[PDB]
Amino acid sequence: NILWELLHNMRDHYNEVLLQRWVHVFREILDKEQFLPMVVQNTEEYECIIERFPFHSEQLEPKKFPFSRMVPEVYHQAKEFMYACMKFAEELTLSPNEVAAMVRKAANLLLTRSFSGCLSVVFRQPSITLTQLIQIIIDTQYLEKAGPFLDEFVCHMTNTERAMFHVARQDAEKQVGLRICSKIDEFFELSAYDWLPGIASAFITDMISYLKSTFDSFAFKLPHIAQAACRRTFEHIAEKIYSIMYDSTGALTQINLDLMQCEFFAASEPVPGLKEGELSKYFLRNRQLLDLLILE
Repeated sequence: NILWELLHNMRDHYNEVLLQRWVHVFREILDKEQFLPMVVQNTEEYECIIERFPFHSEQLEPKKFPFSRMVPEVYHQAKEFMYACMKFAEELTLSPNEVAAMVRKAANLLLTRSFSGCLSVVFRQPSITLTQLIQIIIDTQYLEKAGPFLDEFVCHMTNTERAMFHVARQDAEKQVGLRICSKIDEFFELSAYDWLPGIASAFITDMISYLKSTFDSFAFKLPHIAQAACRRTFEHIAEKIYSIMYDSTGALTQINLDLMQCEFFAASEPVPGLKEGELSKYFLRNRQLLDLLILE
């Protein structure tokens, strides 16, 4: 059916125009504001935000709003889209409940698919630092919480009676882990075991500091994602160390001091909410092998 395939293409195109529009607001916010939380001290700005995006107030005094400019911008764009659709559906002479039904479904499918496609494309970017990614994750949570006002908008506009920006708590973890793991891989590039005190390798120690300092920055905000990235973090460290042994007494006791540092770390509660030797078991096999290596 040529007419059906034609409708299909129009939809794919519309989705594409939306997806590429979402991507454009992301590049801009990364370039102009480096994806940082919106901070302001001037009512003629605070409300300038409160009006563009429905957010439960505060009164007190960087770091102001929990979210970056992407949130109001995206919310606004979704709103303009819904408006367009109702206006258009009304021209096709549909009744108010038919416009509210149409819009609510066609719009929440297009916005949902197109924003999802955007997120997918933006996570693939190296320009996106780990801090910015966490920002994007919480940003989408605030948009998620604004979902209701959007539905009300349709109800009000049409004078009608009563998972769009969601980020898979699973793809968020993968994206977070990859960055934490690649950063981990860089520290391991500073390993010189085949070369030349009873202390740990400076790279293990700095990695641990970076890890402690990285987990603290977003664990209180994204607890479950943090707990997840942490499990993946230690798993990956466990494998980098194993890969090391897989390739001169003084060097054998350097790997030992390095694994101990990682073992202490695992046993120090880097992130609240796994608490019992969960992280530690990632190093058992390595500790067993190492010990079996030292007995030679």
